[PDB]
Amino acid sequence: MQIFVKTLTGKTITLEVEPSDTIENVKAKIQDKEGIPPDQQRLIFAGKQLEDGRTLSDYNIQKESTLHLVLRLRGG
Amino acid sequence: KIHAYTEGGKPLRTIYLPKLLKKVFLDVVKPNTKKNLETCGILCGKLRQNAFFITHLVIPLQEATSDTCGTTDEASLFEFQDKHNLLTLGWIHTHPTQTCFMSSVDLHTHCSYQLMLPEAIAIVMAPSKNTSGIFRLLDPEGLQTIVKCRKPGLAHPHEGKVYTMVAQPGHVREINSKLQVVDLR
Ligand SMILES: [Zn+2]
Ligand SMILES: [Zn+2]
Repeated sequence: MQIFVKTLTGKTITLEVEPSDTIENVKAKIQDKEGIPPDQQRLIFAGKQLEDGRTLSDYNIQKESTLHLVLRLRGG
Repeated sequence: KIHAYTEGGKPLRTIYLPKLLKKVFLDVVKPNTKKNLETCGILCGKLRQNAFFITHLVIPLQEATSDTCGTTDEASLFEFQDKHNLLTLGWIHTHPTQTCFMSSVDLHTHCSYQLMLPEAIAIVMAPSKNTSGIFRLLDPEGLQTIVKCRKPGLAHPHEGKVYTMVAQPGHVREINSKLQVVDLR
C-alpha cells in the first residue's frame, strides 16, 4: 500500500508502507526520501498525534490514507 | 519583475513580507526579550497568483532560555493552520543579547522547512544589536550538507558554506501591508 503525507506547505509526500510498519518506521522513510530527521517530525491522522511505537494498522491507516506532517521548531 | 533562482537553477516564487512584521514581532515578545529569553514564531500566509503573502505571525506554545527556544505543542499549531488555510512560509526568532547569524540548531531547523518549501525563510532578530537578518540555506549544497549531517552538538559546526542572506533584491519583497499576530501561548 501507499499512504500520503500532507504538509502545511502545499506538498504531498507519497510513501510505500505496509500495515504493520510502526510510526517510527514511517518517519525513517520520510527521512530517507525527504531528508527530514525523525526528531523534527510530528505526524497526525484523524485528529490524533501518532506515537512512534504503534503501527499504521493500530490507527486504522489504510491504502491511500492521508497523514499530516507538522514540524517542530528549535531555535538558538 | 523579480525572477529569483537557487544556486541550483530552480525558480523561487516571491514572498511578500509585511514591512512591519519584524517590529511587531519584537513588540509582541518584548516581555521575553526584556527577561533575557528567546522567542520563536511561524510565518504564515497564502499563495495568490504564483506569489506568497505572509499574513499571520503565529506564536506557538513553546519554552525558552537565554540561547534556545522550541515548540512544545505542534498539534495545536497544525490544527490552527489547517482550520485557517495557512501555509508555513518560514519562521522567526530572537537572539536577545547575541549577534545576528544562524546557529547550528537554526540551520538544522531551517533545512527541513526549506526542503518542504524552497522559498522558506528564517528571520533572525538581534535586538540588543539593533540588527536583523533574513536567511536561507544554499540550495542544493547547503541543504545537502545539513541533510547528511548527523552530529549531536547541538551547537556543532558544519563544513563549507551552508547559508546566505536573501539577495537584495530577491524573492523576499517587503511591502506596506496588514498583519495579524496569533498568540497561541
Ligand atoms: Zn538563532
Ligand atoms: Zn549538523
